[PDB]
Amino acid sequence: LDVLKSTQTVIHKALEKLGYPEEVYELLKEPMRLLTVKIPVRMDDGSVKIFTGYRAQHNDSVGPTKGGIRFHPNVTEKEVKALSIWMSLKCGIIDLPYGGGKGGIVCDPRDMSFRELERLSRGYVRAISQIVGPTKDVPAPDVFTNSQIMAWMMDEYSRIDEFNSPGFITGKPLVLGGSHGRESATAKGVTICIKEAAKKRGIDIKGARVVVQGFGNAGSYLAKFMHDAGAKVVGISDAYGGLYDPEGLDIDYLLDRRDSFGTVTKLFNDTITNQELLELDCDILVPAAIENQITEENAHNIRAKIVVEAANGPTTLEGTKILSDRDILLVPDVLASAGGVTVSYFEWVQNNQGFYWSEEEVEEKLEKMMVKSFNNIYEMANNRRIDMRLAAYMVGVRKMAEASRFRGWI
Amino acid sequence: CGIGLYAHLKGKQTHDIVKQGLKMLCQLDHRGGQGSDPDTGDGAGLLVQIPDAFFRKECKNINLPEKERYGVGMVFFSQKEDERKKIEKQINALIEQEGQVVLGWRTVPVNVGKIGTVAQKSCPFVRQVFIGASSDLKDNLSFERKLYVIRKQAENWGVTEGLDFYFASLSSQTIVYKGLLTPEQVDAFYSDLQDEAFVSAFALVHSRFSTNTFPTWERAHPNRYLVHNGEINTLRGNINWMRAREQQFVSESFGEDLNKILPILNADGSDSSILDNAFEFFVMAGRKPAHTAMMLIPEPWTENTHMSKEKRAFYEYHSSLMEPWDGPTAISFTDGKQIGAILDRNGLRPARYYVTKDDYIIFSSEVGVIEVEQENVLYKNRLEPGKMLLIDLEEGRIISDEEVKTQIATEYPYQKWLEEELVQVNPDPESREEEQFSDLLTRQKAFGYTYEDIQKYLIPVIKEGKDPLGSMGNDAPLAVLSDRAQSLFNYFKQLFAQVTNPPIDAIREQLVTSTMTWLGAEGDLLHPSERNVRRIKLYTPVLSNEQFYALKTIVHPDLKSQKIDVLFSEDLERGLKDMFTQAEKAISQGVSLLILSDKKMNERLTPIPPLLAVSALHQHLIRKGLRTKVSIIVESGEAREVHHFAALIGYGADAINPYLAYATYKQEIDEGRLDISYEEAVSKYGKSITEGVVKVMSKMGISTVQSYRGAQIFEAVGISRDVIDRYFSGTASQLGGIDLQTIAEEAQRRHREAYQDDYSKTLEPGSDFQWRNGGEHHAFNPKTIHTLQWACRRNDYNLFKQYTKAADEERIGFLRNLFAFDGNRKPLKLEEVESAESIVKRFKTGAMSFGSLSKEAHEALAIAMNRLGGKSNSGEGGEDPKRFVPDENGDDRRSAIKQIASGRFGVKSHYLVNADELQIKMAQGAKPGEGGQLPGNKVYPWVADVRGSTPGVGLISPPPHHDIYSIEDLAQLIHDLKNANRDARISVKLVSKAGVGTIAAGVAKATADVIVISGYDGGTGASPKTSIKHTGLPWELGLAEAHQTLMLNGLRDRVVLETDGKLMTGRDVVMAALLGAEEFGFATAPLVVLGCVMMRACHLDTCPVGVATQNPELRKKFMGDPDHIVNYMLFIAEEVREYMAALGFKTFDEMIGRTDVLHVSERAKEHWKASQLDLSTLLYQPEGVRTFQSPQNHKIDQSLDITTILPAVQEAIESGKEADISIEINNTNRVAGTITGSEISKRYGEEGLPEDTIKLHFTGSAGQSFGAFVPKGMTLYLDGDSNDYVGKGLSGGKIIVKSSEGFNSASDDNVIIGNVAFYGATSGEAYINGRAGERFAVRNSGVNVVVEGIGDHGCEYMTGGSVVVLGDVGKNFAAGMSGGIAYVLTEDVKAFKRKCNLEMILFESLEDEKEIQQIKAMLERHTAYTNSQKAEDLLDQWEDSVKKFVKVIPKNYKQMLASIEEQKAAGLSDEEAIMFAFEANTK
Ligand SMILES: Cc1cc2nc3c(=O)[nH]c(=O)nc-3n(C[C@H](O)[C@H](O)[C@H](O)COP(=O)(O)O)c2cc1C
Ligand code: F3S
Repeated sequence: LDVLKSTQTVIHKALEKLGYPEEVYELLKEPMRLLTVKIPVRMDDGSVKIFTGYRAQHNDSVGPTKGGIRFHPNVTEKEVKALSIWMSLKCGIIDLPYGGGKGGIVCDPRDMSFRELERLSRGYVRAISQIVGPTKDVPAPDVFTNSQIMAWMMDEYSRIDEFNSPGFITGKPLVLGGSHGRESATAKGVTICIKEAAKKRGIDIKGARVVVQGFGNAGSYLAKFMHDAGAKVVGISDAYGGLYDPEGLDIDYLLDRRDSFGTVTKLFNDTITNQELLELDCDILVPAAIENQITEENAHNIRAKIVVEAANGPTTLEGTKILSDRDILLVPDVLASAGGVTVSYFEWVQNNQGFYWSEEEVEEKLEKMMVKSFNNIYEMANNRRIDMRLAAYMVGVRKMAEASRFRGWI
Repeated sequence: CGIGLYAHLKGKQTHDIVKQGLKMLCQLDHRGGQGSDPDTGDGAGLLVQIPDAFFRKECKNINLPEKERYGVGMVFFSQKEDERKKIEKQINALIEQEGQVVLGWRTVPVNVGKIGTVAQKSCPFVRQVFIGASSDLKDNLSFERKLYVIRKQAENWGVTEGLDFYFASLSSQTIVYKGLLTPEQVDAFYSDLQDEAFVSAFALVHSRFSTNTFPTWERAHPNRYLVHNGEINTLRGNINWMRAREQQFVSESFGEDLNKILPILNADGSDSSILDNAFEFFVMAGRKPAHTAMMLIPEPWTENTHMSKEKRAFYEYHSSLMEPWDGPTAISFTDGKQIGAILDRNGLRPARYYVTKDDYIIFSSEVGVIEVEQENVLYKNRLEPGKMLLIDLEEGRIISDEEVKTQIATEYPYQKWLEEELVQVNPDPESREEEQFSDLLTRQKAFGYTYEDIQKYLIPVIKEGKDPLGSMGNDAPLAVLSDRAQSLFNYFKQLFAQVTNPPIDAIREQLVTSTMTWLGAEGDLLHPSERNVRRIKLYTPVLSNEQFYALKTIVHPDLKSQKIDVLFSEDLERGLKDMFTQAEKAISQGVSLLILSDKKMNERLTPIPPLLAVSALHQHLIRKGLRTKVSIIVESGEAREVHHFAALIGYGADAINPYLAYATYKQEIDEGRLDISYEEAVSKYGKSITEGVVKVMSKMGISTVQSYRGAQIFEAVGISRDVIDRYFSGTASQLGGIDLQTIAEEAQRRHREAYQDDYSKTLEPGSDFQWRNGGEHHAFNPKTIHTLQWACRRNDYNLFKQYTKAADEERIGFLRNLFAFDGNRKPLKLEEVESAESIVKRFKTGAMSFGSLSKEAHEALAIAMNRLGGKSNSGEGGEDPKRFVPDENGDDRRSAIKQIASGRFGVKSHYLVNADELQIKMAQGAKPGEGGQLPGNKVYPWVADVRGSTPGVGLISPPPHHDIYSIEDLAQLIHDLKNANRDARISVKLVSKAGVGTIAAGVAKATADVIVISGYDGGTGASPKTSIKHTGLPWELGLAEAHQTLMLNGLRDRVVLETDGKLMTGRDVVMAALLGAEEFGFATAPLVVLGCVMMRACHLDTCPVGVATQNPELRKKFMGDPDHIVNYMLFIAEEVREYMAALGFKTFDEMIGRTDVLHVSERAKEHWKASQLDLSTLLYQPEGVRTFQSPQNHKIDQSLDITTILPAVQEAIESGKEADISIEINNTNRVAGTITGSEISKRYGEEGLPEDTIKLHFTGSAGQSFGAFVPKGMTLYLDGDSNDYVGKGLSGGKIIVKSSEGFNSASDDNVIIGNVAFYGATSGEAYINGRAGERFAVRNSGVNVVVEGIGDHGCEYMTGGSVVVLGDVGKNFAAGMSGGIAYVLTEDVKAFKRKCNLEMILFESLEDEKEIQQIKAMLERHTAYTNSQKAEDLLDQWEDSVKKFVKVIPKNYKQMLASIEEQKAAGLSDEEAIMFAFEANTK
């Protein structure tokens, strides 16, 4: 209900800290292009259903907008605008030549079918075809979207434009112009941030104790990366509980027994709950799981020197304040989870060139980009006695404000 | 019974190998049982190589080409000749069409006069046909494929034409001679074997048991390729999966021959035959025999950390295309040039082999099978679980299992394929939506939820992490008999493993189980590559809402999903057919997931019963060859119980989503209760449900959900056979029952009332495990309880009559209540019938453990039974020796019947001898396939002393009898018990189920004096509610089946039949007698007489009447008296007398078996669903004897103890003087000492005799159960080796086993002892000079042993004593260790710890001087009695040996001992110190 207001508040605070006037905030608080469309879709039963779609473009001064499309019944204009602004912030943090964009459709994919989903995706692409393209707006997947939906959208756009346009949409399969590293991008970015934070704090990664809350794809890849780097993972968690071993957890065996959903717990063995998993003795803590897990009660009980928010908003304002008081280095999600956006940008670059890179090239480029962003944010937060979250917000808004001023919009 | 093989490694062919093979068969014949007559061949067979020289010599007309270019057939034909020549002509035509040449035919000479009457009558005509290979076939594999195709075509043509001919063997390298012949009769029947021209590099042999007395020549094996010893419990699922995959099979090797060989498996064949057919088909498909064996019976990879990465990848890959063939199996296969032997995953069968210096291998179940030279023996080993014994004749060497497995695993990149092709379903984290409906109450009412159901099944599951317990098993009527509408789930009852296969302990053997499930479409099984593992895999079939949504929204074109709403309005058949059409359309479109949903249902549309829908869809897809291309997800509100989930999985469901249960949990959380969060509640519910399903599988012994899914381990009660065949094919329904219209009517009724329900916003209270006014009827209602108590306390008769009337009439509770007497006879007077004093002698009080009950109730029941002349049963908790002496007042507390369970807690020589009947509890009604668990807080000192355990230490009773892995093992145990007490009756207690009649026939063959049938309504002190309610069948069906089968097989006169389970009235007793029961059991009613009010709180140790609790405060409230039990029994007997007088029967034997007196009552016909039952199955009287007459002559005479030991030991025992003697022993001498031990115990008792008084030396190989129940004073020496069950139930004494003096190889490397040793042992010591097998010291309770290595599952359920292992240890060591101490010597402490189970043990080092001295003395005695080089070296290097030793001790055991020692030091007496420590540790 207040997501847009909160985003506006953080934008205002960042602009005030940077010293920009109020006209910049007036321009950047709301997107300058919001489109609402009605999509008629023929269903399997033969009836026709009218779906509602939204597409918001926060800014285009830096470059073409970059956004995602989510198929949820609770989508709203306010949510779409707020997430477009957040995407702009992420792009500015990573220093991409992108703006912020966000798409949404009011639907229930659980009740929808394969052919109905294809028809809905095509209809949405048609409705927004007038303001999107490889040079205007680049969509990607979000909740209840995947490579098949991206491929359907790409086919729709090519069928409209009379020529193939792989760069119009990212998140595609490899055969259609996808990029390697699309699955381990977030985990690799989190690993890079963890390594940089450890270097800054003097903690040696060799033998460092890491706890990961969440063993999905991101959690599994992150645990594998720490194990390869030499850090010891002393705790993991899944939907059924967690495990604890100060001397190591045998990540190889855990991954071998890992199923599709990421379950690794045994049946007749007691498990460790997340509440006391977060309180374990470790140097690095990584919540990549459900949000609102760190609060006042557990902030003092947390024993981690570094906390990295792999998931979205796993920490509250009070928890951040307490961690800052306790001198615990917090890595915000807006920075940690930018690996997916970076890999989508690499896919866009590959589509533009016609040349597709390899896993090693993607790895090294992502490493350099994330390291530069992390170092810039850390230097900003050291020069100004503020938090990394505020520093990241300022870095995100600076590029957009400067581009708008240069182009003369304000 | 058993298997064997005598072979030469290098391939040298002789006739002595065949002669030795028949000798092994003759030796193994003793294992099998005795049928109607001994001369009839129970079943035997011999497989050998092709005898080219003999064929050339004996043909003289057929031009036989060189070895591998011609094949030999072997056919059993009917005596009729016209059809014989018809089939011969057809076979020749098929051969000519295939292009191979018909060399000719031959007739095998047969000596019919040497065979028994039945086998003489059934003897077929034996004719062989010779096939010559065409020049085109360069390789022998193509020729073998052509012969296989010819044989399959001939068999298909024969079954189509209805002709009865069998192809015993048709190969270019193997020939089989088999039939209903004894080992001695085989050679006589086949005069060819006598000829010296018979030469073969190997000879495999098998002898059967034939549970039934009507075997067939075809069913005998060796089969075409392999011999199988044991049973298969996943046969239905294996058959269904194979027949589904056969349609999709595509092979280049066979080309278009797949259409000819489409059936693959024979529907009417046995488990072994079906397994052999699958093996041979896969071998010809292009798979090596070892690879095929590994794929069919894979090792346990899930939950097993002792397996290498390559092997784990291989087995995980092959689990995606072939389900395991679970069960106890020992398999020995051969292809002419290669021979292989393997065991099941759990290794539940014995297999020992010798390798000699002359390149000869002798492998068999037993070890003392043939005479061998010790100086010639090289290796004495055994077939370890997960290890393949492979021999290649051409290469002339034994190929190591490690080498074979490594090559097979590394031949492909299985690990890389699994890593790459796996698909992830990582759900979005911000898509969370806690689902609620706002019509939750309406849906709950529609699906049958109740306040009791919630508060007593869902909340306890979250709280405790396990299925809630219960007591006083189901007294309510069946679903078919209940007036109230019932779910289709309640019509299906879980089955269990009683005999021919044991159950397993999933918790203790988790390394063997696997819940892994595959979702998607299977790849090309014959030619698999990558795509076979491009599917989804789950660790738990139960799906949360988020997982379900992710699966639905995968969208992946290769992984597509379609949703089908399983709803109907009027035509259930129509609804099912639309579901079928939708499934076929989705499959054609490419969908790989089918989601059957009950959602979107309203008053007009009611949901199809999910069990019926899943079963129908599964059968349809299996028939159409499309099941393997899809997986089934269920989204139903009628899924909240372990029984529901298990039924859905077993009838086809791949995954389930209990959305309504999740919604109920969410509502409870929201309204304040159940503070735990929604996510943790969902996860806990899923884990608990999966654990319950695993327990349900363990009941039948199935260790893998993959196999359980195909297998149908449920039996319907009240479902029409037509409906069963249409949708539940393979399921058993003895009485048929309701139809699809009735099922739809019930569902519609429940839905309609739930959706209308316009008065109340509350759920009606349940009546499943409690009695509520206006609820479901309960047999032990308050009215009946109080009437019975008042009648027994008055000694009044009209009150008892009122109670009997209420129990019998006014409701339909049991099947027997549907029967009415004819009423047209000649009534007599009450004075012309036998007296109640004689009648009561057939009654019993039923087994009830001392721990479960109180001392007062147990002694009261025993006193009442002894006074009345009946028999009382002591449970599995042992007995107090002081009760064996009658009190001065004349009351006797002794229990006539002594029970033998898997725990073997109080089992001892004294305990066994001080009895008249020894019962073997194969299963009980409430918890048939389960074991038990007694927590330390419940293990009071007055119970621990009786059970020979430490107070405050938990006790675990394993589900299976580790001795009883099959009917032969049951016979062996019966023989051991008879040796222990020759003056006692051996009883076997089973639970009613399908096939129980055949099992009873097998038991009678195994020579059990008494057979007891228990209904599923029987009581218990503690058991899961799902097991109580949904497991077992009424005793009526089982009793009728057992009676009919025994009379048909001519074994009824040899055994006494008993029944129990809700026998509350003389009418019930009369009905049981008419059904064919001579004895009757009563357990619950005596408790109610004593004061039980059916509180169903026995498991809580809070009985308000002091009946089922050990609390002294509650025991002080006990008011029961034996006089009340006496009055109850006398009233029952008077009722039986009155009924007999009315029916015109003078004696119990006269009335027994007279089912003609019964007819269906008008009430059953009036009933709207009980009128569709066919009770003619129970109303059937075959001609024969209907009462026990033959005393079941045992083989006590001719035994070694009677012939040699006793005549030279009786005087010594009587005089109390020393006596040393020596004998030569062979495998036929099984027990060898139990009779002498029993005599010693009878003469003296527990004190026995002074140590080393009687000394018995034995030279050679001993049989099963050597040194069993040997008390103090006896010392057995064994120069040689021994078989399984060494030291079983040891009650003292010494057992020493030393390797033969002529065997110079390392004893610590060579095997000397069988698998199970010292099972249930209580006291004594032993010294073993060599490695032992699996399950060493399973239930030891004080015996101290020294052994040079052991197998897997060592020290499983030990509660006392010590074990010293001077060698390696198998995996899962100390699995269930609650007491005792194990000392293991090893170099790799890390490896030893990894092998051991870490759940409930600690690792320490030898620091105590007293312990070190005790171990040193034990080793000194061992080396003195054995001359052990390892022991001598350790004693020499004692300083380093102590350092390198490892100690294992349970935490609770250590703590309790420390507390007791501290109190003793403080200066407290033993009783008070023990009590204080127990209270402190169990506060
Ligand atoms: C409290 C209680 C404990 C029992 N314990 C055992 C037992 O330990 N072993 C066994 O085989 N049967 C046990 N039973 C079952 C009875 O001994 C008997 O076999 C039968 O199930 C009684 O049926 P009924 O309750 O309908 O009379 C127990 C029954 C009760 C009520
Ligand atoms: S049901 Fe059990 S708890 Fe007592 S009142 Fe009866 S023995």
